[PDB]
Amino acid sequence: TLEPEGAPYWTNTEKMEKRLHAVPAANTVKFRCPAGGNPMPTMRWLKNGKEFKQEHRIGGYKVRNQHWSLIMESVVPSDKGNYTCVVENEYGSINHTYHLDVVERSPHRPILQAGLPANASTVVGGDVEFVCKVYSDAQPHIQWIKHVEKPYLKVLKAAGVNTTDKEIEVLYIRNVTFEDAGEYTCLAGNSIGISFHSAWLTVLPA
Amino acid sequence: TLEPEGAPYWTNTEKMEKRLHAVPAANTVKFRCPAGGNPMPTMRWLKNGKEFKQEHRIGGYKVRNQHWSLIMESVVPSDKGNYTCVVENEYGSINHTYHLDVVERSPHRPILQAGLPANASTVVGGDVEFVCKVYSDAQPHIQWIKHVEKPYLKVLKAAGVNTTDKEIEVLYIRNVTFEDAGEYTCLAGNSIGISFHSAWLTVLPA
Amino acid sequence: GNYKKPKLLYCSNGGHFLRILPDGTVDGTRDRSDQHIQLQLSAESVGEVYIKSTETGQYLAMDTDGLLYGSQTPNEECLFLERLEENHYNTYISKKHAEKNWFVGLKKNGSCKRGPRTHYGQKAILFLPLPVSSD
Amino acid sequence: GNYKKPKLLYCSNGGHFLRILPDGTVDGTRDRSDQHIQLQLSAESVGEVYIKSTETGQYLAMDTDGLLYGSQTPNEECLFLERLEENHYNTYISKKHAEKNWFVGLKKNGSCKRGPRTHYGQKAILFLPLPVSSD
Repeated sequence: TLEPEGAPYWTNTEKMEKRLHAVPAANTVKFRCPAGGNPMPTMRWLKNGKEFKQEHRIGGYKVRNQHWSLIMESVVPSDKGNYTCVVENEYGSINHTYHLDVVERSPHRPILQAGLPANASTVVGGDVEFVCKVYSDAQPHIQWIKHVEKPYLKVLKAAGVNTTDKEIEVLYIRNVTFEDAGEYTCLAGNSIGISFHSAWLTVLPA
Repeated sequence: TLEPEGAPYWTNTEKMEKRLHAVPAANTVKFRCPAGGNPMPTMRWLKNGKEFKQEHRIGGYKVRNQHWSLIMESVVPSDKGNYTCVVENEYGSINHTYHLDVVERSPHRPILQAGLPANASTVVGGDVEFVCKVYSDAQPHIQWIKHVEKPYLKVLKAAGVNTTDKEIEVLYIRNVTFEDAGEYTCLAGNSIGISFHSAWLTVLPA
Repeated sequence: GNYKKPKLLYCSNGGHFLRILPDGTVDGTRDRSDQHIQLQLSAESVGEVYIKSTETGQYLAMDTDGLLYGSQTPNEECLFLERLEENHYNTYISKKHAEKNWFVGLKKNGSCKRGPRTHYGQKAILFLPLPVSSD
Repeated sequence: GNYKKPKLLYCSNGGHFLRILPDGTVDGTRDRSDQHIQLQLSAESVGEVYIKSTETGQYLAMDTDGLLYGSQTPNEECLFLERLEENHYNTYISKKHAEKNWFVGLKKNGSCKRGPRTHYGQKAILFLPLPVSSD
């Protein structure tokens, strides 16, 4: 039966320990602050410490101060931030803050930086370099190949379990020979697809 | 106080008249079938008339037979279909079916069909045609232009309030003259951007 | 849904299709077989569309009090700014009263929203283009 | 989040970061400042990754009973099939036991899920790559 008057309190802490809410864009998000107290506590939401009105985002949001929750659907990058529930009655005010992280994913084949690797020229005996810079969400597997002996391709360098970023990014060719002239390619593959960029090595005499 | 035994019934019909749920992909969906009855009715969900298990979709789903609802987050095309809630106790079984429509949107500039318009050749005095086929989510504005008098562009035909698809899709040039030789372009713009494809008209003598 | 064919405008709010009735009034229905919900959109310029009912030839329009009506001719009150929010819903803002943000909107009851009473924080202004049938 | 830098693996289930503790056990923590949650992924071939802890050099591995442990060397039990579901979450399937669908998973309590007890219909197997800090 009826229980005594007092400042508000959390009735369910188990649906509230998940402080960081990280979801992909367009997903719905629900923050809970299940409260108790008598008189019946009032609930209020702040977005990055400020009054959070309905018109502050497109589509608004649904507040169920029956469920002590805030629901925002179709989450987008402009919603990222801290959400604070301020719950109070005449004897006190408690509160909690969630962190909303909206992630944007790019399910694509690896994107090689425009123009790399670049063609190179050298006198026989000189040194050259080839650079490859890759952008990828899925973990990519990168390697350097040579279109040769004319059967096709020769693997010059490849990424493995513990090879550094620095190592595979630059392909060094020391003491260039005429045999070293030809096409160099940076090959990058992920679970979505493969991309490659070629560079020609011009070897000159002198 | 306590009320009598009987077959189940809907306690709230207002949160259930929305039969068609059409949402973009990745949004969460919640279907309600708020029931009443005594004994406490049991609730069950079918997907396109079949038993709907948790492993039937990635991420599963949350059933709250406290709320008499089914919640599926991150909706994808494989979820499209009819969802039926079968609610029952010993004296009866009621039911409702929602329709889930998952929409995929393409916020892009207009995509012109590959190779159209196509170049054309004709003897002076003959007739030619130029075709343009457009793909666009946002409503596009399409028009046919000519790169001329060398100031640049001349509008040959343009879409308006009530012009048919047929009309703007094909540009007819009758009685070709040498002046008519030159570059023809189909221009399409939407609120995301503009795209264009060109065709050259070769006019010959005879 | 390519732009070409006639389409349905499904309001997120109550799940209603935008309807232009034979007597010129605008509302929303859940009935997908209703013949007054098939709309052909067209454009004179980038991002601005006319929304016309294939059944009765009337265009959607918004009067100076923010009231939606079906018009017999495409006038300045028939021009809506079409925005695609990546949120993947479309919004239609009266071009005549764009300064005041008057949105095409449908309440949960299927009755029209008036310009003045709409704003960005509502589900009433969120529409989703749907094909006439099966999808 | 480009692949290069070390990252956090955030489980959808309880909001925990995948953690490889110094004694070789695997669990999940909500503490973002914990030094055992920074993971460097690498690959020997398309779609198959090694997941290594920068703090203690151990690799994630799954034993024949579907148990997650931190291994000191990258062996066949350290190879996970990385799938990106357009649903925009990643899943990691043991390559050794791919036939049986054994997923890397974290329960709502932050303790590891065992291969056998996982399946596609769970939030426990859904991970989201997050940067070490601010995002």
